[PDB]
Amino acid sequence: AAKDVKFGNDARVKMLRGVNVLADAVKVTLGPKGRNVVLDKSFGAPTITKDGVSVAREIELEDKFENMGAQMVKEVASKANDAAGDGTTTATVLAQAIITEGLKAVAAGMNPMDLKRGIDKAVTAAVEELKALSVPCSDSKAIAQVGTISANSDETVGKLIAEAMDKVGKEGVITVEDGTGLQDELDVVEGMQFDRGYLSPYFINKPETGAVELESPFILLADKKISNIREMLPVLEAVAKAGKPLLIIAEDVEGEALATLVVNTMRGIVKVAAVKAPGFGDRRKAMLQDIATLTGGTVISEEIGMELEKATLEDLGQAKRVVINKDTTTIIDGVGEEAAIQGRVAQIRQQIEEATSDYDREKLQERVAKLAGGVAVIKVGAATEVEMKEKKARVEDALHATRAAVEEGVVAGGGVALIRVASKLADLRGQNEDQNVGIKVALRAMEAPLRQIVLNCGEEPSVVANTVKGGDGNYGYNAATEEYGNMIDMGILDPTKVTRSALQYAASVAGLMITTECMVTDLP
Amino acid sequence: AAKDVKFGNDARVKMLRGVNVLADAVKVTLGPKGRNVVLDKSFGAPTITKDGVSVAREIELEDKFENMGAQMVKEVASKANDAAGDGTTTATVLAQAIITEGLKAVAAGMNPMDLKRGIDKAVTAAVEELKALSVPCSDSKAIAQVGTISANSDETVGKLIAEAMDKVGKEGVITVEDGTGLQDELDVVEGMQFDRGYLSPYFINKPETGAVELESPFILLADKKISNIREMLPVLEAVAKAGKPLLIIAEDVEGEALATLVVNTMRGIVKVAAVKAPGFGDRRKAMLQDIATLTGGTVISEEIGMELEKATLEDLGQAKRVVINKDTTTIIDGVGEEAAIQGRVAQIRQQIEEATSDYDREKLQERVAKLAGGVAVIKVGAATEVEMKEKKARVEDALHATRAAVEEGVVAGGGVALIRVASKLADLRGQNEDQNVGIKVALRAMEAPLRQIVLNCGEEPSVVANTVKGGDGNYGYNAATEEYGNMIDMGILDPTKVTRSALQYAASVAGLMITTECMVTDLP
Amino acid sequence: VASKANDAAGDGTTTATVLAQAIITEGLKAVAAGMNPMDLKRGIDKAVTAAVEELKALSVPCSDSKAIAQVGTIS
Ligand SMILES: [Mg+2]
Repeated sequence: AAKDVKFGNDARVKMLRGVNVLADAVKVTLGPKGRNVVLDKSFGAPTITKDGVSVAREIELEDKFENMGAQMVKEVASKANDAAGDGTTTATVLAQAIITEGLKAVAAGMNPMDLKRGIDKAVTAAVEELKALSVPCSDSKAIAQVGTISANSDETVGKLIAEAMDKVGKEGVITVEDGTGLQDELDVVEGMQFDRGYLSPYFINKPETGAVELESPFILLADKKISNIREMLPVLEAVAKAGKPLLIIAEDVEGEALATLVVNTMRGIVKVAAVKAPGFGDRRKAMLQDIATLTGGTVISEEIGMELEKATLEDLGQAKRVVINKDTTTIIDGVGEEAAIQGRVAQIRQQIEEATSDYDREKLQERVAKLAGGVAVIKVGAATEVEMKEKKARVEDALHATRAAVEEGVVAGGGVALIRVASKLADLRGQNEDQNVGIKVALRAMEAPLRQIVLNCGEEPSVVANTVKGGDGNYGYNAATEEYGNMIDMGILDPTKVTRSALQYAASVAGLMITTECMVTDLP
Repeated sequence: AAKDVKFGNDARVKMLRGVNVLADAVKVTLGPKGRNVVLDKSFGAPTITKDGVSVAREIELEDKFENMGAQMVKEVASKANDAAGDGTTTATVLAQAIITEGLKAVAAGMNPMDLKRGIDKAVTAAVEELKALSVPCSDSKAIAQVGTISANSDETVGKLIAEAMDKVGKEGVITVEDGTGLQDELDVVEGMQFDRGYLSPYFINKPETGAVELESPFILLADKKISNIREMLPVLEAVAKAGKPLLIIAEDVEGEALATLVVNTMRGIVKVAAVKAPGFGDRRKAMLQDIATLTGGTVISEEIGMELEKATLEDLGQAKRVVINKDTTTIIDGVGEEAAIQGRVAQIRQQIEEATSDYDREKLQERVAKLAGGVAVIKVGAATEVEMKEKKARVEDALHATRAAVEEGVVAGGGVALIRVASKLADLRGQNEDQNVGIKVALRAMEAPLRQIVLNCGEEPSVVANTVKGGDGNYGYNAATEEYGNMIDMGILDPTKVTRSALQYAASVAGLMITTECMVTDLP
Repeated sequence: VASKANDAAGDGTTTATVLAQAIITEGLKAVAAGMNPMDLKRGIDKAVTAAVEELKALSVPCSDSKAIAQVGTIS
C-alpha cells in the first residue's frame, strides 16, 4: 500500500483542523446548559444529544491526517475517562486549547521542544495545586455526600454507596443489578473480581456499557491455552442444551477457537464469552483454584492428565451473575459450598505463616481478601421499568465518582478548580523565553472549560472568568443557577482524579503533536 | 464511515430548508378545504391525497442535513399524534412557524438561549389559557356529543362510544371489529390490554393502522428470554398444522429467534408475532399468570423445570382476537373458563387484604381491574363492505377524540383556540429584549393553523384572523361553511389534549433547533 | 463618517468609524426583530442630540499650555 507522507508544518496543520473539528463538535455540549448536536442514524429519525461522549464517538473525517488529528485526541480523552470515570469532553476541550496555541507558536518560529517543556511544567505545577485545593473524602458522611451529589441530589443513592463501602471496604468489589421490587437492596455475597478483560469486543451484549452481562452461567476453568475449538465440543454442547451462557477462564484463547466463539455468539446459537486467567506463572495455579473453590467448579489442569474433551457440566463452576468489560471480570454469587470456601481460606491463612517475603505475605493476603472478602451487590428498586434502568444508571455513575473521590478527593466542578490553579501559578517561569510561552499557553488553556460552560449558557465568559479568578479556594460560578459561591457547598464538584487525568491527558497529546514532524497514511 | 460536519449557521440553514419542504408539502392539506398532494407509487397510477399524515410519511430529502431537519419535525409531530390522536399536521405547521422566525432571529444576531426561553414561556402561558378556554366533557351526553361530531354528524357513532364507556368505564378498554350484519353490536367480554408493543414492525399485517391483527390465535406464555429458535420447533409446528396464528408473550425475544420469526412471517409459512411480558421482576410472575388464567393457557416457567421443547397446544392460551401496535397489546375474548377467571379474582381480591403499602394495594387492584374488568367490543354494522370498513374507520377516529376529550376537554377547532389564547397573552414580556422576540415569535406562530386553513380555502387569512381575534371565547370562523359563530356550537372542536400536544411538540423541536450548534452525518 | 469626521476636526476618524459600525450592527439587529427602521432612526437621533448636550456639559475649557500639550500628545 503506497502511502502519503506529510512533513512538519503540513503534517501539523492537517492535525490541527482534525482536532478542531472534534473539539468544536464536542465542546458545545460541556455545561449543565449545553447545546445539542444532531447525529444522523442510517434508518429512522436522527439523534439529538447533548452528550459529548456520544458526539465524539461519531467523529471521523474524510481527509486522513485531519482524521488522524481527531482520532488522536479522541484516543487520549477516552483514556482519561477510562482511568477517572469522566472528563472525556473536558480532556478534549483542554486538548484543543493547548494544541491551538502551542501549534501557532511552533508555526511562528519558536522551539517545539521548549514549548512542550513549558506546558509540561505548568501541568506538573497545577497538578500539585489541585492536590492542595482538593478536599478529602474519607468518612461515611463524605462518601454519601459525593455519592448523592454525583447522583443528582438523590440522597438514597449516596446512602447505598456509603453502606456498600461500609460493608466490603473502600476497596471491596461493589456491583449493580436490576431491582426485583420497588425496594433497594444491599447484599454481600461470595464472589470476586479480577483485573482481566474480554478477549473480544463482539462479546458485549450491553452496547451502552461496553460490557458483557451473563445470566447465571456455567464457568469453565481450564489451565492450558485454548487454541483449537475441538476440546470444546463436549462442554459447549452440554451448555447449549442446558440453555445457559458459559464463561471461560484459561491461559488464553487463540484465534482458531476465539474467532469461532466470536461468530458463534454475534448472531449464533450458544452465547458465550472468555477472558484470560488472573496472574502469571506460579501465581495463576492457586489463583485459578480460588475461583474454582468459589464457584464449586473443577480446574482442568494439563499437568494432571485431564483434557477439555474429558469434561462435563459437573466440572464447570457456577455464579448467579458475571460482568466483563474492557479490562475487568467480576463474578457474583458463587455456588461453591460454604464449608469449601471457608476451608480454602483456612488453608491460605495458614500459608501466610511462611512470611519468607513481604511480597509473598502481601500476595497471599490479596488472595484471602478476594475470596473471603466477597462482592457487595446493589439492587436498584424503582416504580416503573424506565425509572428503574435510569436510576440504575445514576447509581453506576455515582459509584464511579465516589471510588474516585475516595482515592484523591474532590474539587470545584465548574471548570473552577482549573481556573483557580491557573491564577495561582501565574508567575511560573522556565529558562527559554520559549518555555515561558509554553507555560502561558498551558495556563491559559486551563480557563477553557469554564469559559466554555459559560459560553454554552449564553453568558459572557471573560466576565464570569474574571470574577471566579477574583476569589479563592472553591469559590466559583454555578452555570446552572447563575450564582457565585463555594462550588462544593453548592454541590458542583469533580473528583480530583478526573480533573487531573483530564488535564494530564490533554497535555500529553498536545505535547505529542507539538513535537510531531512526520505523518504517514494510505493514499486517498 | 467518514462524516460530514456542519456548524452553527450552516447547520441551521440546512435544517430550516429541510423543515420548510416538509411543512410546505404537508400544510397545504390542513383545512376542511385542503389542496391535493400527488404522491407517486412505483407500480401503477399515482396517489392523490389531502391527508397530511400520508404526505409527511413520504417526505425524505437528498441533502442529508436538510433531510435531518425534515425528519426531526416529522418525529415530534408524530409523537403529538401518538399522545393525543391528531395534530400531526398542526404540529408540523406550527413547528415551521416557530422554526422560521426563531431561526431568522438567531441569524440576525440575537441570543438563542433567550429566544428559546421566550417561546417556552409563551407556550407555558398559552397551555394554561387553553385549560381556561376548555370546556369539560364528562357525562354520557357530552361523550356522545364529541363522539358524534368527531364522527361527522353521525349520531349513532356518538351513541355507541357513550354506551361503551357507560359499560366498562372511561378507562376501560374499547376495541372495534368488523360487523357481521347491518346492525351495530356492543358486547363486553373477558379480555385485557397491557402497555407492551411488538418487537418488530415487520409483524404489522394492517399497514394502514401500523398494527398487528391476529384472528383467533394460540397464545404462548413463556417465562424465559426466548433467544434460540430451537425451543420453538415443537410448538411452532403444531400451530402450523393447526393453520392458526400464534402470539408469544415472554421476558423478551432475542435476534437469534426474533429475526428468524420476522422473516418467517413477512412472506413465509407460519404468520406470527411476539411481545414482551407486562411488568418486571416479582410483578411479571403473577402478571403473566393472569393472562394464562384469562386465556386458559399454561405458563412455561423455567423455575419449575418445564421447557418450551416440552410444550403442546394444550399449554397455549387462546383468544378470539388480539391487536398489537407500536406500544400496546390487547387480547379480546379469552377462552379461559369462567370458574377459573372468577376464581383468580377471588384469590387476588383476598390478597388485597394485606394492605402493607398503598403501592401494593393499588398494584394488586390494577390486576383485579384488568382481569375481571374486561374489554368492550364494538362491531360496526353497515349495508355494503365499502361503507362498512369506512364507518369502522370513523368509529375508531371518534373513539380517539373522545378518549382525549374526557381527559382534558374540548376547544374551538379551526385553529381558533390557538388564535384566541395568543391574543390573550399579547402583553407577555421576558427580561431580555431577546426573550420578547422569543415570546412574539411563538405568539404569532399560534395564528399559523387558522391562517393556513383560510388560505387553503382560498380566502384572505389576515381578514378572517383579525375578525376571529376581535371576538371572545369560542367565537371563530368555520372555513367549511364560511360563517363566524361559536365553533363548539357549530361542531368544529379539537380535544384540548390535541391542541396542546400539537403546540408543545412543535415548541420542543423548535427550541431544539434554535439551540443546535452542530450536525454530524454520513458523506454523500 | 470617517471622512467627514476628518474634514471637521482632523481627528477621531477611527472612533467615528467604530461608533458607526456599532450603531449599524445593533440597529440592523433590531430591524430584524421587526421594529420600524424609521423609528429606530428617530430614537438614535434623539439619543444623540441628548448626548451632545451632555458632552458640552462635561467639557471643560483647555486653555493652559499643559492641557494643550496633553491633547497634542494623546493625538
Ligand atoms: Mg486620533
